[PDB]
Amino acid sequence: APSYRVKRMDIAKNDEECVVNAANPRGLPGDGVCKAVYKKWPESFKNSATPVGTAKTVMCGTYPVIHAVGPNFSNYSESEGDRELAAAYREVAKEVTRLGVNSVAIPLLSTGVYSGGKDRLTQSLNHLFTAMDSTDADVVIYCRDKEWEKKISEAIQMRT
Ligand SMILES: COC(=O)c1ccnc(=O)[nH]1
Repeated sequence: APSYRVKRMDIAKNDEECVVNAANPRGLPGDGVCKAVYKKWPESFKNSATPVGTAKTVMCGTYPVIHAVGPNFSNYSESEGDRELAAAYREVAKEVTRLGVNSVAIPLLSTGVYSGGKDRLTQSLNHLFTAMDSTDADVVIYCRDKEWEKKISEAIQMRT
């Protein structure tokens, strides 16, 4: 049975068959999540650049890194940001399905430096669910904050 789980830990140390990078459209290392990811899979950043609201897979050996570019809400309107955030997760689902993986490590896109200083846990997570509910891979969501871990854990529990 495909499940959702949540783990408070560095996504760069995931035990899934592929990772989603919370990427910038330029395909740059940046800092935060994208740093950890650049350090663990640096050859995955060869031609990783992809537009806002899209996902691009680059192999590190045989290990797929999915660069998903959620919107920077500093730059977008709430309604355009929402559209772009939904579509990035949609692209993740397509890439996970194309890759035929049994599991995927995924961060909550647009909830850090790209949040525009707003709490978007529920917005980002719901878009993740909408997208990934149609796939048959185990989904492990990575966060750093305990409060976020619990709230994510509850949102998972209350769908079953
Ligand atoms: C994951 O938290 C973020 O703010 C983020 C940064 C870069 N790209 C994203 O898609 N999201």
